[PDB]
Amino acid sequence: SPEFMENFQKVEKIGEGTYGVVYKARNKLTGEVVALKKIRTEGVPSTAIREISLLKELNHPNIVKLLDVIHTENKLYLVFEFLHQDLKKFMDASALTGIPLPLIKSYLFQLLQGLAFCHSHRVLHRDLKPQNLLINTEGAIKLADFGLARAFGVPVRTYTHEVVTLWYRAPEILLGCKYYSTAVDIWSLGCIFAEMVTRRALFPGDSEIDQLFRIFRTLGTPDEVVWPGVTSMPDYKPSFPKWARQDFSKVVPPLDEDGRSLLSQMLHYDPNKRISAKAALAHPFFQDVTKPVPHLRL
Ligand SMILES: O=S(=O)(O)c1cccc2cccc(Nc3ccccc3)c12
Ligand SMILES: O=S(=O)(O)c1cccc2cccc(Nc3ccccc3)c12
Ligand SMILES: O=S(=O)(O)c1cccc2cccc(Nc3ccccc3)c12
Repeated sequence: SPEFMENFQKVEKIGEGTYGVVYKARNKLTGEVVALKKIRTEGVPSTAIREISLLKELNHPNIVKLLDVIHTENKLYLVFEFLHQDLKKFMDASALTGIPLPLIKSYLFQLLQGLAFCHSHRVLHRDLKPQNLLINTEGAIKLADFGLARAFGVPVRTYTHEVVTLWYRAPEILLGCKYYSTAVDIWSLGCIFAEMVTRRALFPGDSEIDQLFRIFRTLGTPDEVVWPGVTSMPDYKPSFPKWARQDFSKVVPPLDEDGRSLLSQMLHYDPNKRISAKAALAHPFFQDVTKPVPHLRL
């Protein structure tokens, strides 16, 4: 202390965070491997600093641990605990068989615990996706690559106007809701739940309107009965096609009534009816939840 970038030997690139590249590095002084995320861009809004401070305050088993923050010439290096496996990579490695239900249950349960914690502390993730959910050898899964309400740094990814971060975006956001809620995270997680089960992304759209239509084609085009206020949302258009809701026996074939009940509550159109992370933890689907260790080729 202080830690200096020169104190770290870079080992290998681990991944591509939305706001910075992440490298596996070794602390030359302690031998401890860590994960370093470099963030590169002037001003930083007061609201920005406050949200970052709130996130930094969080200490939870299911949120990747930030160990230090090193400042150096317009650069910022976030020193995190080292992890190098994520749900996306894991699901792909397990594509020709799928993740075992016990592990699906465990991961979903843990993500809900992490989210419940964030939400009670006024913190939202806003950009949940398989790629940013890190897993370790002992079976934990952790939230990472948090999104941002107000910018200040630099977005290093590309997915933006592409075909990825949109796949998990809540409909209220796509329809132009200015003030959204913690419900947007539950929606993303519900999409991830379906994905772990079917082994395919639930709504892989390529544009905001395409994302909306894919959602509509599956859950039915929402109306005032199902979602009070929907027809007055900023970007709602009466010209939207009207699709009927599909049965979950078709949408997520492998799930039973308990799984379907939980998924339906996580994908409820109305944010005011969508299950909270806290309430989801008490859902019967998690009665037999355990903490299985994943089989990784590490
Ligand atoms: O609050 S810090 O712990 O530094 C921090 C931690 C993690 C991410 C950050 C992103 C942008 C600005 C920061 N703050 C900042 C403040 C002053 C100068 C330069 C950057 C961030
Ligand atoms: O960038 S984040 O995910 O926010 C991240 C945050 C904190 C620690 C990380 C450690 C290794 C890899 C990451 N990223 C990563 C990138 C691409 C794929 C999988 C993981 C880490
Ligand atoms: O990297 S993340 O995995 O999101 C992350 C994970 C855990 C704690 C964090 C604390 C402050 C900032 C982060 N990220 C961040 C980076 C750049 C801009 C704004 C926030 C934190």
